Amino acid sequence: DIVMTQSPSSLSASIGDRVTITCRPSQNIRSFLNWFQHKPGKAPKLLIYAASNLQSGVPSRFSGSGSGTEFTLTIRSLQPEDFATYYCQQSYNTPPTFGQGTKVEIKRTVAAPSVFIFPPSDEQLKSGTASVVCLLNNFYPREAKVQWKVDNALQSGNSQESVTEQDSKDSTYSLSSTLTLSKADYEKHKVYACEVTHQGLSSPVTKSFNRGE
Amino acid sequence: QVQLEESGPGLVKPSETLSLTCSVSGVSVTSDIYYWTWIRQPPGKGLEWIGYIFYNGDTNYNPSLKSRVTMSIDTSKNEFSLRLTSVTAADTAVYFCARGTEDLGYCSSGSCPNHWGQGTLVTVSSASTKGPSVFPLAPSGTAALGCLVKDYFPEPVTVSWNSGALTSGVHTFPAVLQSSGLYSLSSVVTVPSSSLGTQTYICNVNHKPSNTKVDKRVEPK
Repeated sequence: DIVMTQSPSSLSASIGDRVTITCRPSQNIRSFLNWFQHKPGKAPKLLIYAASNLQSGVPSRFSGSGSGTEFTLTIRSLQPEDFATYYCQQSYNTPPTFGQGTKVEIKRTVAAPSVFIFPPSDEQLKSGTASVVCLLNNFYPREAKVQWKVDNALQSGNSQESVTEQDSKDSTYSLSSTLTLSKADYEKHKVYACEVTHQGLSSPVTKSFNRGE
Repeated sequence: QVQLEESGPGLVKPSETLSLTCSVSGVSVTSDIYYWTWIRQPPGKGLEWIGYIFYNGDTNYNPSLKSRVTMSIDTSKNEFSLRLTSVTAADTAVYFCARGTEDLGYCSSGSCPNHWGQGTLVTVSSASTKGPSVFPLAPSGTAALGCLVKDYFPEPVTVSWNSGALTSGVHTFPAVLQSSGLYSLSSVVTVPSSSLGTQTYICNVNHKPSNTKVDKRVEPK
């Protein structure tokens, strides 16, 4: 019932940068404010309790300040492993409530993706469907354009993308694009191609195969 | 200093009751200095605190949920549990158990969960479980290969390589929901091209909701 307003919702910063996240409760909570870190698929971890007390085992670059109705989490020197979503949590009145979170991403140098294309397996074709997969490996930044072309005709509406979370050591992303076709449509064409445009590529990179070669 | 192992069904039908258990190791659930908490997070939504329970009997549940939730402690098993009635799609979420240490100088009672479990996803749906079909992403200095894990429900699947021996260079993509209502993902790994002739690569796909385990060899051609 106490509403926690966190800001910003998301930020990007370079390694070594000083990062600042604020939390404002809807009423005064004295010093009863905790800060959490949540890395993807890991247990959320308590970083700071009672506004300014560093939890045991947490690196000293994390620090909390403030009281009353304004609180700040500072990351004094951003490290690659600090990619995570951070939350404030008031412990003043029940029920405990959380801010909606701040997504922290790492800015780093441009890294072009390595590109791979995979044809559908013969085992899948017996099912009546053909999946064609394109892989973009270990790139930065996250933005990339991936176009499917079948006999050089541009595809639309029949593919889905998925992106990994930012890597905790090299801060890169990887991305899959999957083209789904009926077996009948797959056998009507020859050249299957994934064309990749990315800031690290001076011109687009195309990977292709010919069905049945 | 504490380990918290969560268990329970990952699929619950609408209007039925969701039950989860947290197995505690390293301290006793009868120790009066700790309290035990559940928290949840729907996909893409915020965290919602559910409640706390002390062994001495004192409890407090979020007013949003108090009329549907109970918690209990099983001393013989050193466990505690969550019971949530009459579930709907709003109850689809990752559920976290957590321990806190009572300390009124730095926290109101029962309000600072400081050791959390890693969470378990519960999906509320009338659909049955379905195990995945697994297809090779065959390799064409560095080569890429993988496994396509198609048409399963609900999440999650786990993917390992070479029974867990191969970890360097692996990317397992987040699942995507297909228009069919079933999930799909791929797991890839980059390896030396010089290895393709003599190293065997197998992806191991585990889908606990369907008690399904599938091994797929991934080779050239």
